[PDB]
Amino acid sequence: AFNNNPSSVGAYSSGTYRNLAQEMGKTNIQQKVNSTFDNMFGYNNTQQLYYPYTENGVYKAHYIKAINPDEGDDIRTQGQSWGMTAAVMLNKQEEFDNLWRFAKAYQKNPDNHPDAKKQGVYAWKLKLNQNGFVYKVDEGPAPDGEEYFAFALLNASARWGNSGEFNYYNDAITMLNTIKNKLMENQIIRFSPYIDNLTDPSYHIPAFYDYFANNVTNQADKNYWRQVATKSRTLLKNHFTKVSGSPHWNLPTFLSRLDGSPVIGYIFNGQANPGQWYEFDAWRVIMNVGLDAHLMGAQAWHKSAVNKALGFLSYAKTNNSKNCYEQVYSYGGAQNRGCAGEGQKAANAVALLASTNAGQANEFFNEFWSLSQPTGDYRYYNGSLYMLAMLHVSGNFKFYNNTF
Ligand SMILES: O[C@@H]1[C@@H](O)[C@H](O[C@@H]2CO[C@@H](O[C@@H]3CO[C@H](O)[C@H](O)[C@H]3O)[C@H](O)[C@H]2O)OC[C@H]1O
Repeated sequence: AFNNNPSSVGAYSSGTYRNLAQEMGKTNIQQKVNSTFDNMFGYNNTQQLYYPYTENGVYKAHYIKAINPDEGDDIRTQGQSWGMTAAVMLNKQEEFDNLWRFAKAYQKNPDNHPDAKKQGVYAWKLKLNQNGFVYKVDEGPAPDGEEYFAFALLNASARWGNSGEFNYYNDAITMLNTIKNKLMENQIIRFSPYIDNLTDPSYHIPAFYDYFANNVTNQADKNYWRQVATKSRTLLKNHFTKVSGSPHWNLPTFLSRLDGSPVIGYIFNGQANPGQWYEFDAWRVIMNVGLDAHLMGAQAWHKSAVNKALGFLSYAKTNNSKNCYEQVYSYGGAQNRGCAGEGQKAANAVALLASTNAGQANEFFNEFWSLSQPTGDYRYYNGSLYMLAMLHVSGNFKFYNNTF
């Protein structure tokens, strides 16, 4: 049965990881997790997201392909870093290494880049040109990419050691210093090096920062990352307070001020969507809350964030002509951007790790568990989140500490 009283002691501390699928009475859980990875990282061109990159017939590395029928396929640090995270959780070293080789070679901006704000950060968008060779479309970072790179690399070091192709640990510490120096403002993760007083709630994963703190060696950096963790919880707490009730109706948003205030409308040239939209980025917020509750312990704010968000979506479904909750809401209003897909349902399943409502849990978990693995033109985002969710709900998303 669903544990509707999640511990205030996290799995990171106790070493006790929940198996949510097991709680929900599912069978063949590990088989399903394994097949999910095999399909995503298999040459089937169906669920597949993991693709080899070759140059003049010579194998180089692998990437997660951000398939895009609307603007053309591209390659993203977000998907790359998620791919590495999935690989390390399942002990898939070759897949990890092939993805990390790619990121280091092709996504990393040179340390002597003329723009100091871009030095050593990871170019968020690559494409293959008309001749099949990789190039940077946009050299600017998407800082949740770097966050997951650091997380994945620290775990790779812990699991596999540092004497092979990669010194994962050294790569991880380099990544952390890059986040600290290039991608932070007042110890809150930036949306952009070029904009101040701006964060993206979906980038906040407080448990990662606690993990970072326990895996650096020097006192100053240990304290630095623990402070980042506390400030992130505060940011998320503040954001959820501000979105509670009218006018945001309990869903977190795309963009936020450093005090947790949703960004209203457009604020910069190039902005994809209004700041106050619960859209594609925002899907991940309660997933992250569930992650943090599971790993670092469930507090009152975790439960309130998730219970109220899932509560809204359940309500929104009853007031939808298609009997679904939708992908995009603004001020509690449906924006007609389609019924929830696999990735959103996956994000919402992980959120259940902070839920205290067995009824909610039953509905949201079964909607996710009944899905087939994403295929087709929109599987990049849905498939990536689906993979992460499968790990989270099977007790496979673990923190592996390094030893000193
Ligand atoms: O990098 C991430 C992007 O990959 C992400 O892109 C959005 C993914 O979802 C698309 O909408 C699909 C439309 O068709 C169906 O309804 C699918 O279920 C949807 O996923 C959007 O068009 C893309 O913009 O955005 C978030 C970003 O972090």
